[PDB]
Order: sequence, then C-alpha cells, then structure tokens
Amino acid sequence: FVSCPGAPQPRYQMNVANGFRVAPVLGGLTMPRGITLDTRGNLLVVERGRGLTGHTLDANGCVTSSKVVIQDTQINHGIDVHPSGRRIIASSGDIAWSWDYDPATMTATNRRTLVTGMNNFYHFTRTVHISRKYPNLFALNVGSDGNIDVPTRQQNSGRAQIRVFDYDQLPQNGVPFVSQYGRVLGYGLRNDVGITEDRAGNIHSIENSLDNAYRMVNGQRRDIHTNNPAEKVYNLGDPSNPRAIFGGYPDCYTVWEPSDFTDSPKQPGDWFTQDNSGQYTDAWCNANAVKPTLLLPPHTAPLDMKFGLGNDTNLYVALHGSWNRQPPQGYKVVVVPGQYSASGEWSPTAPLAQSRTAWSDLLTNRNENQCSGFGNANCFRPVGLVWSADGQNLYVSSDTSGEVFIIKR
Ligand SMILES: *[C@@H]1O[C@H](CO)[C@@H](O)[C@H](O)[C@H]1NC(C)=O
Ligand SMILES: [Ca+2]
Repeated sequence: FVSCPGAPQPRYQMNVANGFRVAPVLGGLTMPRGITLDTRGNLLVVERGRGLTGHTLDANGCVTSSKVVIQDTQINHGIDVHPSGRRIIASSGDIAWSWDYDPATMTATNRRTLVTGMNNFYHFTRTVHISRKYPNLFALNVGSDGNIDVPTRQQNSGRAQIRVFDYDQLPQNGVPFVSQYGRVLGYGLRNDVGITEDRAGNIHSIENSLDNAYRMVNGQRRDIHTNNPAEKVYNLGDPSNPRAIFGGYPDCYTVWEPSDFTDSPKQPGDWFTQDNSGQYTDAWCNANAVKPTLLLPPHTAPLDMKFGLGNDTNLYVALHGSWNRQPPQGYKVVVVPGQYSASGEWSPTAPLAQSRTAWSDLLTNRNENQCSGFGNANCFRPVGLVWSADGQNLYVSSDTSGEVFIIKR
C-alpha cells in the first residue's frame, strides 16, 4: 500500500513508525473531529460546522463514497455508534441526541434529545462513549468553564466531570446533565475529551490540564508552566457502579518535571498545588484525590485514545498539540505500552513515576517545535482515532487541516 484512489496528497509531511504506512483518505473536510466506524466498517466523521458525514470504504480502507448523514451545524466533536449498529449518539456543546441509524444506507432519523444544559464556551466538546460491556449505558464529558473553574470542587457544578446515563430508562423528553439520571463517574477532571473502555468494561479517560501553572516559593510566584503539569489518564472503573472518583481539579495537579519544585521533593505523578496553602495543600490532595495511571507531556493536548485490537495491548493517543508552551509540542499520535489482567483490565506497563519515558511516537509531523497552536499551525493536529475491526488500520482525524488519514499495518 502506498495511497488511496482519488485521495489528496497530505498537507504536511507525515512520519509513521517503521512497519506502518500512512496516507490521507479524505481532505477538504470541515473541521473533522470525532471519528468512528459503524458495524459495516463505514467511516463516520463529525465535520464541525457541517454535520456528520459518512464514507463507504473499499477493501484497503480507502473511501469510495461520501454523504451527509446528519445535516447539523452544532454537533461539534462527540459521536458513537451503539453496539447493535442501529443507533448513533452525537452532541453539540449543549445537548446530546440519538438517532435511529441504518448502516445499509448511512441514514439517521428520528432525532431524540437525551441530555441538556451542558453548554459553556471554554471547553465545549461533549464526548460520547456508549458502554460495550453494558450497552444500555453511555458516558458524556463536560469540561471546565475556564482554566481554573472553582465551582467544580462540587459535583453539582456539572462541569469538569463525566456522567453515565441509562439510555433504556431515560425519560423520553431528555434530562439535564446535572440530574439523578447522570450518575457521576468522575469529577474534578478538567477536560477529559478522550474516553474509551477496556476489555473488562472499565472506562479510561484522558485529560487536558492546567495552563500557566505557577508554584509559590517564599511568597513569590514561580512560573513552572513550560514543563508542568502533566497530561494524564484516569481509570474510572466500572460505569455500572459509579462512585464519583475525584481527580483533583480545580486545586490539585500532577507533576511532570520535578526539578521545577525547588523547595519540595517531588516525583513525576505526585500531586502539587499552586499555592500550597490554606485547605488545599499538596498533602490534602494526596488524601482526597485519586491519581492518574500514566502521564503524557505537558500541554500536548490529548483528544482521543483507543486500545489496540487483536494481538496489540497498547494504548494509542491523539495529541492535538500545545498552545501554552514554548517551544510547542505534541501534534502526533503516540503509543503507551500496557497489559491486561486475567479479567481484561488494562494497565500501563510502566509505573506512574517512570511513565515520562514510557510512551513512543507513532505518527508525527516533521518537527513538533515548528508547529504552532497560535496562528497557522504548520502541522496536522490529531483529534480522533478509530481502529478497523481487524486491527489493521488506524484512522486519524486532523481538524485544522481538514484531513482524515489511514495508518496501515
Ligand atoms: C501480531 O501478529 C503479527 C502477525 O499476524 C506479528 O507480525 C506481530 O509481531 C504480532 N505482534 C505482537 C505484538 O505480538
Ligand atoms: Ca492545558
């Protein structure tokens, strides 16, 4: 394999790990965000500002036709297909809806309002993940309204958190996100756009963390934002038994670079607070917040993640790239090694404190330090991931370049 019929050349140089090939399958798209495959293996793409588009594939995974499945200018990121193949869920910043779906024609009908009231203008994506282990359940993310959204200390804020809803008991008129119907799976999660599940059905989420981090040292604010805090994954466990795991936001953050803490011995993965004073101290965080399972580099902006299939026991993560770092970093897809327990729970191979060097590049730009999150990007910016059912093809969207790629084994 070299390329797909009729497909454009890539907008930017693209490097993929030895053993794989990459090529565009689509270009000229409108802000492609979340992507998935339906039960016929068709590609569905949220083109933010246009709607959900559907694309039939050939034997090589290349596109043979394109249509508009949902004509809607508000759906902005989230998409998932129910395991039955006959229902889809997609969301605006404010509302999650379902549609009846016919994969034979890629046709969505009978829009139904599920969950309401979620809008904010700061973190406005509403990731959807339908549980495969419990197909009546679905999770929705609402990120913080601001860098440091103090009300998110409370679950009932409705932000920086993931709730799980029982579709099969959901009122047909739909319900507010903050309601008894939305069981809090995790809160204190600043912006957890990527959500997936392991073979045991545990929900794993990944986070975009704090901007412009500082640390108070001797009553003076020390800028530590270049290399802190870490981006990070949480294992939120069983969505049929939600218990409101607290991830530490808006007070507690995760160390990436210990050297920045000149008066406090830290290791990667430890908690820190910016002021380390009052109630919400480093020690308070250790007693009251649950640690992540793995780290990724500051500001790299994970937006999706997916486990490998078949023989592959890795985690794959789309890093959209930074804006709040110089030089910039991310703008890639990475691989995190892991393993499954006897009952199917995924964990990383590296200990948390050793995880800074555990991950590897899969798909990269020419030079991440030449990319930018301000002005022209000069780079593709990964958003969404999905594996083909055979585990042989990994699709990757890039919103700002209008592209979807195929990575082929
Ligand atoms: C998975 O199997 C393929 C052959 O089908 C092989 O080439 C590859 O080494 C295997 N990978 C792992 C991680 O065992
Ligand atoms: Ca950030």
